[PDB]
Amino acid sequence: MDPREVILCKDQDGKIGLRLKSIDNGIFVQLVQANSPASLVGLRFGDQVLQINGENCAGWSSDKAHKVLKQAFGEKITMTIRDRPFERTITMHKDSTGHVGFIFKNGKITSIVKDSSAARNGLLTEHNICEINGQNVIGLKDSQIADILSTSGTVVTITIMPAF
Amino acid sequence: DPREVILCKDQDGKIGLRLKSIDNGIFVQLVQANSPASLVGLRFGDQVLQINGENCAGWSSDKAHKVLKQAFGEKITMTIRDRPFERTITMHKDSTGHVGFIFKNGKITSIVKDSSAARNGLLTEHNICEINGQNVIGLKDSQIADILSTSGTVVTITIMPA
Ligand SMILES: CC(C)[C@H](NC(=O)CSc1ccc(Cl)cc1)C(=O)O
Ligand SMILES: CC(C)[C@H](NC(=O)CSc1ccc(Cl)cc1)C(=O)O
Repeated sequence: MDPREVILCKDQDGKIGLRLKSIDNGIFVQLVQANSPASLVGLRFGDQVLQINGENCAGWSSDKAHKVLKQAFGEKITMTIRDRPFERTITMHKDSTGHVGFIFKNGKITSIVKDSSAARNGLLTEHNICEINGQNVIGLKDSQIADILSTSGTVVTITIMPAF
Repeated sequence: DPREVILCKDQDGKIGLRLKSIDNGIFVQLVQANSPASLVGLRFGDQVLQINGENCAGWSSDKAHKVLKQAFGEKITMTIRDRPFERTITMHKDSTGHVGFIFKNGKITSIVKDSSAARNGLLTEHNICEINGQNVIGLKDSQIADILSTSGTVVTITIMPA
């Protein structure tokens, strides 16, 4: 909730590696490209953008935010950021079959299995998986998320966020 | 961390709770003033994990309400997660006494350009839960405006997605 400032420099192709999305008259980070200027200043999926070059993003369309970034004079772009403000952590325990009890697609939880640790702990659907046991899984394929869950110990801590 | 709470039904057999199904969970939509619910610390936005040791996962609002109504005895147990969607934003009134938002039915509907609300990233389609620690769930819009108009310069609002 406490804002922080980041300075980006456009790469060789003139890009910062960011897709922004207008939600509820705010601006949120929808995509950070691996190894991008955005990635290197710590921008993450679900970050809220309060200011671009000291101008308020309030009520901006996705297009406007993107036009402002594209037209930005010179190499140096400032953003005022709230770090993943809607991020929440839930702890589950694997059952005798090694399952916590949820289905997901494209890193979004789609159903909760009856009588599972996910059910007991009130895990929610229409939430994106951000981290498993402190490991960032944004941008991983579903099979890679399953690989991490399958190799986990009994305790599974998942960081979630309401989906875009 | 969830907590377990014990409610004793009032003289009418009620706990003073309205529940809502969201994202295959169950959430507190209303806590009646001075109700058994109120007295064990339940608030708008609390998540209900268990009622009498049964998982609420995937229950309709109706089912949660039927289970509460059918509960035999003086004593109802719930497992509660404290307001997991709760977000607090601090704003400062401008020279005209405004923070810079419009709301309707306790729900923020627009952010005024160049306002404290704009600078602080206040969001629309969010319900106002508290103003400076005071609960405003169930208040009429004009009563919410009265509280904002009476506030000091510092306005801390607790919001939640609608
Ligand atoms: C992986 C765990 C979350 C496990 N759940 C599932 O296997 C169903 S979800 C899934 C979806 C796409 C792929 Cl590629 C792999 C798994 C559990 O409930 O513990
Ligand atoms: C009330 C505050 C939030 C103030 N905002 C407004 O005057 C516009 S919103 C409003 C809606 C319904 C009623 Cl009945 C009264 C006011 C501000 O921007 O500080």
